[PDB]
Amino acid sequence: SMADQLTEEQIAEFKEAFSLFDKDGDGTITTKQLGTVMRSLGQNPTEAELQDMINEVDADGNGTIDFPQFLTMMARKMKDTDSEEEIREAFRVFDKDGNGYISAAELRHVMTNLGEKLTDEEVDEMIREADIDGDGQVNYEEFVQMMTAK
Amino acid sequence: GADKEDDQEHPSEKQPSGAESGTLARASLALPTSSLSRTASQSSSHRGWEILRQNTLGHLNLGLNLSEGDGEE
Ligand SMILES: [Ca+2]
Ligand SMILES: [Ca+2]
Repeated sequence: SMADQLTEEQIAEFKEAFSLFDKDGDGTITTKQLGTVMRSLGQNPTEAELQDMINEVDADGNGTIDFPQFLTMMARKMKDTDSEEEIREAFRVFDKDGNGYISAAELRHVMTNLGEKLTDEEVDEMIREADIDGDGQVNYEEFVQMMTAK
Repeated sequence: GADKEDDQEHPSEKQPSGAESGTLARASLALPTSSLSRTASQSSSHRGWEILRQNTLGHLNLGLNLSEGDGEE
């Protein structure tokens, strides 16, 4: 299996189950629907297990699950690394929506707090400078690379 | 007497095609107006990513030039 790598083929594998109930495909389901999605994830685990999943995601208590919170739970099961935290938190400070990518606005928030003003041209070119694959956006492994290598 | 042929093709199309659900919208946007592309160099300093990680690490940084300029309350 390649689920641990969370390849595009695999992200689609569980997204399909999530979107089965979310007809609009917006990426939002309620915890009432998550129990039904849990049936699509496996062979009907005991209610305590089913409940444990809805309980952790509904930490907020709003009854509704946004898609990156669904991903946060799975990513943690696949990664299992406690020392990665020095870098992960740094990414989360600016990644408030949790979409896993860096936009120019996210860097603007951080640099402003220092009381310094990076030019908008520098912030926009930083994304292309960091990115090595031409997609116009930077993900977590690309962000780690920035400091751990030249 | 003189005469000329007459044609003028001008159709319009209303037959729908290419349908799909197409259901999407976005909650937030930035739309900066400060952004422009006058630079030819298009260079950017690694400081932009460095400053982010130094401040969340809590690494000590110090600057003097940031004092002169527009004030703040
Ligand atoms: Ca983001
Ligand atoms: Ca990229």
